[PDB]
Amino acid sequence: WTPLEPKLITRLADTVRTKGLRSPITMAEVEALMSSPLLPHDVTNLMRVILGPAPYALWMDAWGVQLQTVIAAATRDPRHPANGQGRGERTNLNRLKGLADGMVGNPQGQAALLRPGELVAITASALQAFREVARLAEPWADIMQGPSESFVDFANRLIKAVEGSDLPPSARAPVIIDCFRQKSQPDIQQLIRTAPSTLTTPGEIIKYVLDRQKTA
Amino acid sequence: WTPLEPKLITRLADTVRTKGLRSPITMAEVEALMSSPLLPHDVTNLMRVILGPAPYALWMDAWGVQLQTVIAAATRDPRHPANGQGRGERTNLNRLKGLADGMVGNPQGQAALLRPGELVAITASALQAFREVARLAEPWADIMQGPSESFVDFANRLIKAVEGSDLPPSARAPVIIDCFRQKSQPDIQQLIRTAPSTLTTPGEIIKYVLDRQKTA
Amino acid sequence: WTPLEPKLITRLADTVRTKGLRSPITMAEVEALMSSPLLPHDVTNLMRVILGPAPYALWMDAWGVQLQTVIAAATRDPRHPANGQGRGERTNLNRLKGLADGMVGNPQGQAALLRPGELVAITASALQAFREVARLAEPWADIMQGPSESFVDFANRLIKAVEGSDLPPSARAPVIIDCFRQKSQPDIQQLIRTAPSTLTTPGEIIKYVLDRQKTA
Amino acid sequence: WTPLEPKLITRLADTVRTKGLRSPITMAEVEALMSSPLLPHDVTNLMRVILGPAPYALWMDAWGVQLQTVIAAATRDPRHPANGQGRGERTNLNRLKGLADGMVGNPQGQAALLRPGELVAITASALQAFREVARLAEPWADIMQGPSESFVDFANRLIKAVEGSDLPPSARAPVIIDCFRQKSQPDIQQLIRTAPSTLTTPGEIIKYVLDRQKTA
Amino acid sequence: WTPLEPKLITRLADTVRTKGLRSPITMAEVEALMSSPLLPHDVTNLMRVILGPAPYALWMDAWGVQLQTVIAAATRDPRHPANGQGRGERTNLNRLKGLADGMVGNPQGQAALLRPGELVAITASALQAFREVARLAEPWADIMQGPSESFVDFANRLIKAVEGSDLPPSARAPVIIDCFRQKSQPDIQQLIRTAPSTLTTPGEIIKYVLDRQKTA
Amino acid sequence: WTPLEPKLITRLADTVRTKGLRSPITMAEVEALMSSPLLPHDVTNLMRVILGPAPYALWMDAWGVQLQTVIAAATRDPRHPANGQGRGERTNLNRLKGLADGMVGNPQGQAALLRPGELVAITASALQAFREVARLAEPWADIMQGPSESFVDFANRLIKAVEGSDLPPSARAPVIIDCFRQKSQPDIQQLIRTAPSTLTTPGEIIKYVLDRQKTA
Repeated sequence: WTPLEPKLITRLADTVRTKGLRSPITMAEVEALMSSPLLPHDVTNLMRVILGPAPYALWMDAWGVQLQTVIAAATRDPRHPANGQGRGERTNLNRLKGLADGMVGNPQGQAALLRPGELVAITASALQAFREVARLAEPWADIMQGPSESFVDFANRLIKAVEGSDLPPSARAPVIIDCFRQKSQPDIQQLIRTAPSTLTTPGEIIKYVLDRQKTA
Repeated sequence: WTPLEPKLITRLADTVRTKGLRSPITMAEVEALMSSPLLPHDVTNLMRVILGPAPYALWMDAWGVQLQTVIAAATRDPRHPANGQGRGERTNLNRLKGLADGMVGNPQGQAALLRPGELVAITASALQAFREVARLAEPWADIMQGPSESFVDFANRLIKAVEGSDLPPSARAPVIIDCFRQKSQPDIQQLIRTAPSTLTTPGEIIKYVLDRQKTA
Repeated sequence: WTPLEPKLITRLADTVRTKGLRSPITMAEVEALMSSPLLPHDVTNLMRVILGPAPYALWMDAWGVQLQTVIAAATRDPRHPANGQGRGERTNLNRLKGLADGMVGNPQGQAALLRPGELVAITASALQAFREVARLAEPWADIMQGPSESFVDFANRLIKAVEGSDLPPSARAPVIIDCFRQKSQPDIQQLIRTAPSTLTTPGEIIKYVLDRQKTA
Repeated sequence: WTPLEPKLITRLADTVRTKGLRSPITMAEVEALMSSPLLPHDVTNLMRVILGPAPYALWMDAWGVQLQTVIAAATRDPRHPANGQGRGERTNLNRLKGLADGMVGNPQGQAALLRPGELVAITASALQAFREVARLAEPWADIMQGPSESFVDFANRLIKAVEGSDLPPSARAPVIIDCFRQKSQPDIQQLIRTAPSTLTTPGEIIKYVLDRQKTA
Repeated sequence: WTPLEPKLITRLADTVRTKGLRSPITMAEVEALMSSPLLPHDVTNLMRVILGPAPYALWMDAWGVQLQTVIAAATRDPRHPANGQGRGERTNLNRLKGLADGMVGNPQGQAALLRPGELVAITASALQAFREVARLAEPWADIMQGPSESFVDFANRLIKAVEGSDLPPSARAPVIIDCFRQKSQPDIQQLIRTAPSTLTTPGEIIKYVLDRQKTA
Repeated sequence: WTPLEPKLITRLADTVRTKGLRSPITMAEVEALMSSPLLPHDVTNLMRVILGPAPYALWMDAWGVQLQTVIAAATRDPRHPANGQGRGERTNLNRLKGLADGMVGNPQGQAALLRPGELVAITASALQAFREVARLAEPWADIMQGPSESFVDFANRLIKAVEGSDLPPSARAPVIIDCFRQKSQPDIQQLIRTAPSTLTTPGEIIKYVLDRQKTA
């Protein structure tokens, strides 16, 4: 086990302190420090340092809930990269939260007994929990493209607000498309309307609009 | 033996000077500089440099107590990674504190005679002693939510004061909940009281209150 | 599998944030972080972090198209470094995009089953897709030297717009020369026209004009 | 072949951006990054990144001219550290500019076939070309000492304009002296005129004037 | 001979400038730069750079005195690691201070003729002289706890003044305890007096007082 | 040959720009970057970068004069560490200033042919020339110890002004002593007057005064 640099952690903590929890730069920095699969000890101490007390409580709750969903999916499929083939490799929440035997407080033993699939599942769970808490602490149908705003900024803002919302995963693309069509002030509205081809994906709409946009 | 960089030690000392002993960034930095197993000379000089005189005295006391607990566990189990199989490898406190023969003041001889299990035990003992002294050096039942204070600030302050107190670990969540219910001025009190669902976690209470709070 | 440093990724993300997608320094930095053959997981997370949402959608599209061209060339030649000799080693797009069995979400298994030729093909495809999206996200024949603008600023702007355009590499110097001659308001036009020597390079024209320019 | 750090290149590019091309700190930094013998690929990409488009064109021109002078000296002496003893080792400009066979676009093959004498000659040529372009990209006989200006500022400005001009090196000191005597408003003119000793160096004149100047 | 880095020397000089001569961090840094056996030239230039003029004079005096004590011990024992077996290897102070023939001003010749025992003796002498001058340049029995001062500040000040004084190392703890008992205004005096347990360490006294102190 | 870091040179240039040429911190920094023996190329470029045009002219003059004094001492003693035993190793000023054959503009050849004694003599000459120019560009008998000034600051200022003046080297110590006795306001005057021992050195006077000074 190798610990994360306290210099990077201090810089990330100050980033969270000045920019907040929800800024795209903060989420990018968290994704950066969430690159290598971390042990429960690492993520727990990281969130202890960068988050205040109340956001840390919220994050512990959300992390537990997401890990429980993961364990339900794991008991629903014996081919989980955290599981094994026999029943003796089934992964309990004590092993995920670092509470199992030989792991409590010891990061070396933790790194010894944990699986790489376990590590990546814990890491993805912690990232999703961070996203939930950030969305909770401090509206996609109210987003309009400003008269002076460019289209890539509007698309970034809209996709951010739609993906970081309460919609099901299978309802984000149609909503993003229909919001591109009805928002995005009438010049781009007519540009999308008069599309000789049928655009059936937000990426394709973005590419088309970026090609044929009125340079100004 | 290779000494730690005085640049890292100076940066850590300034971190302790500005952030304090108990900040999570400071504990992360200490864990960072506590990564490789250190010899008693290294940890002793490190604490001499980063800590003031009175915290250094407290830390010497706490380190001695923790090492004594370790030696009691060692005489309670002949399979300690610091011990050996025969009685001639039993580890005395003079060998742990660096006071044994051939070690006093000489880090090279120290590194020669010491075991890796000895080093990791000394290191873990020093880390626990640092935690104790940090918790000791610098009231939750007196915390009220001010008339103008927001709820996340009140929750942060309350969770901080409850977790940094003398309560057992298994009594913090019920106390935090019952303090959310009885403190947190009567508007939020009635908001929590009339909860159609049963809230059984501080994170869930915080989420509910943040959702249904009176925007003002 | 070893992950890329989040410090390098954070520095690259800030580079993309300040300099943009198309600057030569940004492309050099991407080439730097594109040195070792990356697994689909690595490149996917890298583009997720450094690119915004809409450029990331565009990049996913372009990467898919380039990988499809690669797979067409692969079915057009059984000697692809990603292919094998028999038909059982033919590489499907599920194996290139990391969607095949034993690879979805698991970078360790990914690194296990993938070929080095597969890795380098994926990497080159991702680099070409990044170039396409950068050229798409953000006109030389409309550039005139303003009445008050100096000549070095005009030359900088013109060379920038000509080299960052859709012209072939072998057509940039003649175009830059003929734009120096026809733009660059009639004082400098006559200064270049009455050149006793024949100027056959943009650098030589710039040097001549800087020597004989009307100091004002 | 090992590439130069993009961090050093970014720092050097920002140095060139803020200080300019001609500052002594910039030339020192270039000499620093010009320490190990670089391959044509390295120097070419370095100048592509640190220099703008028009200075890069000028630098390509100057580098070609200096390399041609080097090749003329090489055909004038068969004992060039780039040449060999037989005629089969004669070095063509395609091999110096990296255009020869097995080198175009490939830095590894470049490093394979190139000689150390070739590398140092290319490097010195590139440094001289950079100096020429820096002197070219950015009048002594019009410099007067202002009524309110101090003498050290006037001397600095005059020596700067005289040394950064088209005079031969052996004509700068007499010109600086005779400009000290005829410029430098009549109080200092009479102070230099009535010098009991003969001052035959700009430094001696500066020292004398600083000693006997009218404190005001 | 290899010189010490001017970067390390500049950092050490600024450390001495901000922290002073007597801080434990400064002595640690000096011990760091005093790791390899230095030639008289190195130590002399080092003290010339890091110390001011008057401390440098004091240090020259103290270094001479300590070297004279070393030479007296050397003439009192022919088995000095600087001496040899015959009388022709006896080490004169001109050879220690670098004043002997073939050494004055030349570090290369110095490194040639000097012995490793000579180097380590010179180095230890210089370190002891630095300690003396630091103790000399910039009262524990006069320290009282002010009426408004907290107890941790008083303990810090007292431990600082007692450890940075002329007492033997084995007499600091009893003095600190007996000064806690007789200073530290009568409320804390009575608090320590009525201790049901016997406190036999400054850290234990500090912990007890911090526990049972009158919150105000 | 290894060049000096442009980062250190930039920091030193900014130090000279803000603090000036004569500040003790600037002279300490110059001594730091003057630690290893530099080649004429290094010192020449260093002074070109850190000094303005007029101070650079003055410094070239002073460096030439000091090197000429060195060469006179060298022809006055055939045992110069730059000289050799035979007449064929006599060192000409073209070899010291880097103007000799095989050295003009080439630092590698310079480092090849130069002697270490040559390097240290050039370095000491350049340092003395820098001191002269710094004293010249922007009075010891006017120095008084202020009513509130400490004694070590007064001693530093006085020794600085006396050693950086036009006095012979054999007249500095008596002047420093007699200035300690007559300046240094009457409390310290009487403290030095009533010295039971005879103080015959500035260091001894400083030590005595620091011992018996009135703590306040």
